[PDB]
Amino acid sequence: TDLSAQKRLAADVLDVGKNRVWFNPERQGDIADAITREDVRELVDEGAIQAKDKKGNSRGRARERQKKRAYGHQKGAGSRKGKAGARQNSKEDWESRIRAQRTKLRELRDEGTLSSSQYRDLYDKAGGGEFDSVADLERYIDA
Amino acid sequence: TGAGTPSQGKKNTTTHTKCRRCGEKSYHTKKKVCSSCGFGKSAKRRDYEWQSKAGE
Amino acid sequence: SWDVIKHPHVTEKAMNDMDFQNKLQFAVDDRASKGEVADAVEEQYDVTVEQVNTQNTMDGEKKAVVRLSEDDDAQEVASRI
Amino acid sequence: GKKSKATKKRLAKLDNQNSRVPAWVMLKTDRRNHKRRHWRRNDTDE
Amino acid sequence: ERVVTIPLRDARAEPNHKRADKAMILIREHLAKHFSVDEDAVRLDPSINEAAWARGRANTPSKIRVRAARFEEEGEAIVEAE
RNA sequence: UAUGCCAGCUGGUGGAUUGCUCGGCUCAGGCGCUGAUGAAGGACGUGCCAAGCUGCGAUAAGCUGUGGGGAGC
RNA sequence: CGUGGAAGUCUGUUAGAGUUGGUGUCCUACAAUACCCUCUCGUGAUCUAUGUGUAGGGGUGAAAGGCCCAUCGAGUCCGGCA
RNA sequence: GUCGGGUGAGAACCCCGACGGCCUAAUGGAUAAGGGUUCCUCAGCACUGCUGAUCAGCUGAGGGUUAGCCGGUCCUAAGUC
RNA sequence: UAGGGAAACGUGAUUCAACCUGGGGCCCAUGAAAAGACGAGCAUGAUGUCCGUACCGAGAACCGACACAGGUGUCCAUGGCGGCGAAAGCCAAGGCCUGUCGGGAGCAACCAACGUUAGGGAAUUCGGCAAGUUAGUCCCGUACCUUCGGAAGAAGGGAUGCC
RNA sequence: CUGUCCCAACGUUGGGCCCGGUGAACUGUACAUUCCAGUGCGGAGUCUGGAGACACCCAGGGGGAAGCGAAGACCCUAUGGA
Ligand SMILES: [Cl-]
Ligand SMILES: [Cl-]
Ligand SMILES: [Mg+2]
Ligand SMILES: [Mg+2]
Ligand SMILES: [Mg+2]
Ligand SMILES: [Mg+2]
Ligand SMILES: [Mg+2]
Ligand SMILES: [Mg+2]
Ligand SMILES: [Mg+2]
Ligand SMILES: [Mg+2]
Ligand SMILES: [Mg+2]
Ligand SMILES: [Mg+2]
Ligand SMILES: [Mg+2]
Ligand SMILES: [Mg+2]
Ligand SMILES: [Mg+2]
Ligand code: NA
Ligand code: NA
Ligand code: NA
Ligand code: NA
Ligand code: NA
Ligand code: NA
Ligand code: NA
Ligand code: NA
Ligand code: NA
Ligand code: NA
Ligand code: NA
Ligand SMILES: [Sr+2]
Ligand SMILES: [Sr+2]
Ligand SMILES: [Sr+2]
Ligand SMILES: [Sr+2]
Ligand SMILES: [Sr+2]
Ligand SMILES: [Sr+2]
Ligand SMILES: [Sr+2]
Ligand SMILES: [Sr+2]
Ligand SMILES: [Sr+2]
Ligand SMILES: [Sr+2]
Ligand SMILES: [Sr+2]
Ligand SMILES: [Sr+2]
Ligand SMILES: [Sr+2]
Ligand SMILES: [Sr+2]
Ligand SMILES: [Sr+2]
Ligand SMILES: [Sr+2]
Ligand SMILES: [Sr+2]
Ligand SMILES: [Sr+2]
Ligand SMILES: [Sr+2]
Ligand SMILES: [Sr+2]
Ligand SMILES: [Sr+2]
Ligand SMILES: [Sr+2]
Ligand SMILES: [Sr+2]
Ligand SMILES: [Sr+2]
Ligand SMILES: [Sr+2]
Ligand SMILES: [Sr+2]
Repeated sequence: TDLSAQKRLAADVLDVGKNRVWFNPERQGDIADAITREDVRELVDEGAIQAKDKKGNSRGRARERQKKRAYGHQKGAGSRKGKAGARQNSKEDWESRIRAQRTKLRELRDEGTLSSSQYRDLYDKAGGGEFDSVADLERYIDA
Repeated sequence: TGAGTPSQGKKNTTTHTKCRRCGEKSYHTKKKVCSSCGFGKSAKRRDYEWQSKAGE
Repeated sequence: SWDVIKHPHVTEKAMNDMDFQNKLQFAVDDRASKGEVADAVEEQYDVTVEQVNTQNTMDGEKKAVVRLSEDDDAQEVASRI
Repeated sequence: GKKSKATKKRLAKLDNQNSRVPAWVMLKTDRRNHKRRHWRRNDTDE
Repeated sequence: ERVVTIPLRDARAEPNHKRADKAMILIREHLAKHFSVDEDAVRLDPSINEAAWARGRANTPSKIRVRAARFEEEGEAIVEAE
C-alpha cells in the first residue's frame, strides 16, 4: 500500500511540511481508498491524519546569558573575538557623543544659562573634541 | 578549466533550428541564414557540385 | 473552408465544469478567436455565451472553455448531442 | 525556454509518433516502431 | 518465559558508527541460542530497538536486561525490555 | 581416478553452404521541359480503431463526367 | 589631539575568480584533464549572464606560436582523389 | 539506518509508525537557458535502474497547461537584414 | 458584521532589508536610447482579440555518448545560538535517508585517509618534500633600513573562565 | 616544532579475505612443471647436456616471459612534408 500521494495531499490541505504529516498505522486501508482532496479532508476531521508541531530553538539559555552580559559580565578578554573597532564603531561612537553635547548646549542657550558668545566657544570646542563626554563638558562650564 | 568535458557545460545556446524552407535543423536563428538550403542568403537553393563525386 | 467547432472535449474535468460551473468544453480549430468560438457555439446550440477561455493543447488543437448564461444549462445541452 | 505556436504544433506531433504499432496491425500482417524516441536518450529538433 | 541479561560486548568488533545495528543482530542471535529456536522466529519489540539506539548509533549499551516468551506450533518468541 | 588431453555421439550456440529472388548493375530503343493560373521541395493535416509508408488536402487513402472494366470492394 | 575615509592598500574557504605544492588520490577513472589538503586574488588593468562584432594564410592574442566547439607552427567538412 | 507493521506469488532497499541520523547560500524556496510531456491517474515488469523491486524520470492507455491588468506582443541598444 | 483562524483574533519598544529622500568626495574614465506617461476632468455603458502557461531546473528531467563526483545564470545575504563576520560549530522552517547493492569474519598480510608514539630532534632528503609549530582579543613594547608611505602583527613580555 | 630519520609500535575508518546478487576488459602462433650450464643472429620454458619435477586449488608480493600498452619522438636514410 502506497500512501505517498496522500502524503503530498495531506501536506497541502493542512498547509504544513511533508515530513510533518502523521498517518494512523491502524487506518492504512482507509487512507488507501483516499483518492480525492475531500477524502483527505474528511480523514483529517476523523483524526486519522494529523500534523505534528514545529519545534523552536529554546531561547531559555540565551535569555539568561543576555541578562549577565547586559550587567557587564562574561565580556572578559577571553570571550572577545573581533577587534576593538569591530565591537564598537569609532565613527558611530562620535556621532553618539557629539550629538549628545550638541543636544546639551542647545538646551543651555534656550534656557538663558549660556549666551550667544559662550555657546559659540563651547560648540566649536565640542566639534574640536575637547570634551570627552557630556560630564567633561559640565566639568568645564562650572569654572 | 579543461577544454573537454567541463567546457561542455556552457552549452545551452540555440543556434541551428528547423528551417521554414527545407526543414532540416540548419536554420541559424542568430544569423537568420540556413546552412543546408541557404534560406536567408540566396533566392536560389544551396546545391554544390562537390556534394557528389566529380563524375557523378 | 474550415469549420470552427470540431468535436466536444468530454473528459472528467469537462464534467467538473459542466455540472459545477456551467461550462461547455470544445476542441476547436486553432485559427479561431475567442470571438469566433463564441458566435459559433451560439449559432449551433441556441445558447448565450458570456465568456470563452482558450488554450492551445499539446495535440496541436485548441481547447475552448465556453461559459453559458443562467438561462441556459450545460448539462441539458450535452444531452441531445 | 519559451516555445512558440508552431514549435508547439511540432513537439505535439513528435509525441504522437511515440505511440506503439496497434495490436491489430500484428494480427493483420500476421506478425516494430522505428521512430521510437525517449525523452533522455534521444534528441529532437530545434 | 524468563528474564535474560544479554551482553553486547561483541558489537565492539563491528565499526563504531554501526555499533547499534550489530547490537540488534547480537540480541536476536543470543535469544535464539538460549530459547532453542531460529533467528527468523525471534520477534523483538521496538523497546529493545529504542533501548539500543538511545545514545546514538555509536555509544550503544554494554548489557541489556530483556524479558522473553516461548510458544506456538512452529516455535517462536516475543521479546521486550524490562 | 579427480583437474584434464584427442576423436566422435545427441543436443545447443552460430549463420557459412546449397537452392530461391520483390533488388541491384549495364546496355539499347522511345521520350523530354516546369514555374507568379504560385513550380520543385517542405511542414502540418487526412482513416471507425491508424504508429510507419503510399495517397490525398479542411470536399483530405478521396468528389464529377465520358470510355474500359465487372462482381466484387 | 581629533574629524575625515583615501587605496591597481591590507586579513578574509563572504559571493566569486584563480590553481602553488603534495610530483598525494585516480590513471580499462566519477572524469578523453576528475578528487582532496594546501596555496593565491577577492573595490579593481576586478568577476559574471545574455545580446552582439572580428573567420582560416584570415580573427584574436598584457606574446605562450596562446585561442578560433576534445581539431591550431595555419580550424572543420566535402570535393580535387583511387 | 534499526524494530515493528502494511501490500504482495515474491520485499534489505515499495508504503505506515516509531527510534536513529544527514542537508542550513543548500540536499530548502522561486526561476532563466536548455529539455519536451519527463507533470497526474490507472495497469504492468520483456526493456532501462550499478543488487532486488510490488517502486520509478521505465512500459501501455487515459487526463492535465484556461489571463484586458504575468510574460510576449510595443520601444529603442551594440548591432543585423 | 471580506477573508483566514481550533483559539485568542495584543499593546508598546530597539536595531531596522526593502522602499523614500538628502549631504559629501573621485575622473588624462564624465557614466544609453527610444516608445510611452505627465502637462490636461468626470458619469454610464461597451470593448480588451492573438502567443506562452504542464513538469525538471540537476551528485537522475539541461551540456558532457551514462540516472557522469565534471560544467551551467539569476532572486531568497535578516530563521535561532554564535562570533567582527553572509566565518566555524550546533539547531529550526523545509528537504532527505537515492552522492542508491547487500551479508559475515576483533575483521590477517597489504593499500587509502588518519590518531597517539618514550629518548634524540633534520642525523632524513637534491631540498624540512610530508607533517608540524604559531594562532583570536587586550595591554606593554618594537630594531636595521626607508622613496618617509612603510618596515610592523617586526621581535620580545604579560593577560584571557565562572560567580 | 616535529615519526623526515635513528626504528619502528599500537589504534581508527573504507577496502582488502568468506557468502548472495550483478557482472566487464587488457591480452592469446602453438606447445608450455622448471632450474643450471652450453649453443644459437652474440640476451632460450621450447636447441644440446645434466639437474629437478605427482595433480589441482587459495592468498601474495611482482624476479622472468628482453611482460602488456605505442608501425621509436632519438639517429640515419627518402632526389619525403611543413
Ligand atoms: Cl512568462
Ligand atoms: Cl546632510
Ligand atoms: Mg502506482
Ligand atoms: Mg576614525
Ligand atoms: Mg491564453
Ligand atoms: Mg502520451
Ligand atoms: Mg612546505
Ligand atoms: Mg561575449
Ligand atoms: Mg616557441
Ligand atoms: Mg505544480
Ligand atoms: Mg544516480
Ligand atoms: Mg618521540
Ligand atoms: Mg645522507
Ligand atoms: Mg628531430
Ligand atoms: Mg621543405
Ligand atoms: Na532529450
Ligand atoms: Na519523357
Ligand atoms: Na508577374
Ligand atoms: Na497507419
Ligand atoms: Na589628519
Ligand atoms: Na591544485
Ligand atoms: Na588555412
Ligand atoms: Na536501494
Ligand atoms: Na545572528
Ligand atoms: Na605516524
Ligand atoms: Na613478476
Ligand atoms: Sr578543474
Ligand atoms: Sr552558457
Ligand atoms: Sr545575405
Ligand atoms: Sr549549385
Ligand atoms: Sr493528449
Ligand atoms: Sr542527453
Ligand atoms: Sr585590494
Ligand atoms: Sr586577501
Ligand atoms: Sr615538480
Ligand atoms: Sr591525469
Ligand atoms: Sr596530505
Ligand atoms: Sr571592504
Ligand atoms: Sr579524397
Ligand atoms: Sr520479475
Ligand atoms: Sr513522478
Ligand atoms: Sr536609520
Ligand atoms: Sr509552474
Ligand atoms: Sr529548482
Ligand atoms: Sr552542481
Ligand atoms: Sr527538520
Ligand atoms: Sr538501487
Ligand atoms: Sr592517551
Ligand atoms: Sr639538513
Ligand atoms: Sr644532510
Ligand atoms: Sr605573544
Ligand atoms: Sr595480486
